Amino acid sequence: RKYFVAANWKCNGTLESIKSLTNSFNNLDFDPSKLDVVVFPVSVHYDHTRKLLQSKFSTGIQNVSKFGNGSYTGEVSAEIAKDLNIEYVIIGHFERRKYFHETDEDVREKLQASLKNNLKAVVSFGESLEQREQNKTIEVITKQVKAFVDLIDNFDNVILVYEPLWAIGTGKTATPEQAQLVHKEIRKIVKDTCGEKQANQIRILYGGSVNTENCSSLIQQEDIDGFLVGNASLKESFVDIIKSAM
Repeated sequence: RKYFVAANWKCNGTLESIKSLTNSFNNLDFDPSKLDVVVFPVSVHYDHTRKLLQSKFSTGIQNVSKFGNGSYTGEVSAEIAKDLNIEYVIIGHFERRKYFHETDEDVREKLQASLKNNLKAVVSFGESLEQREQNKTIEVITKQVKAFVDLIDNFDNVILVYEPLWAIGTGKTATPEQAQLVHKEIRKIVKDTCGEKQANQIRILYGGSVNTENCSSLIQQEDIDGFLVGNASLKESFVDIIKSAM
C-alpha cells in the first residue's frame, strides 16, 4: 500500500491564484513512485492546472457523468476525460449528494463508467451526525460501500474515502480512533466481498477537516492510508500534509 494524498480545491481558484499555489506545491521534493498525490481543480481550470503542476503530481476532475457521450448538457463523460488523459475522478462527494441529489445508484453508475474508460476513482461516503447519533454509522457506511464495491476489479485504481459528513468543512475532525474504527470495518467489507489480498491492497483515506496539525496522528492509524483534503489544500502549507505521508 502506497499512501495517497489528494487536494480537492472544490469551487475555488483564479488563474493567478493557481499559478501561485502550484508553484509552492512544485517546490516540495517527493517521490511519486512512493506516494500518490493528486490535485482536483475545477473542470475549466484543469488544463491550466495540469500545465503548471510538475508530473510528480497526478490530476483529476471533481465529478464525472453517469452517462456516456450524448445529449447531457453540462456533463463531462468518462470517455471525454479519457481522451484528455485525465487520470482520476472524485465520485460520491458529500457536496454532490447534498446539493445535487446524487444517489448511491449515481455513484455506482459513475464508477462503472469511470472504470470502463480507464479512469481511477476516489469514491467518498460517510454518515451524517444524525445517523451517528442514532448509532447507525457502520450500517450506513456498509450500505454506501456495498452500493459499488462489486465493480472494483483492479484494487490500485479505486481509492475509498471515509468522510463523516459532520467533519467536512466544519473543523470537527474525526479523532484517529474514531476514523480507524470505521476504516477497519470498510477494509473488512472489502475482504468479505473481494478477498483478503484485494482488501490489503486497496487504499482507504480519511477526509473531514484534515489540516497540518492533525494529519500525522490520522495517517499513523493502521487502516488509514492518506487523505482527501478540502479547505487545507487551498493553502501553500498543504505541502506539510503531503509530508506527513512521506
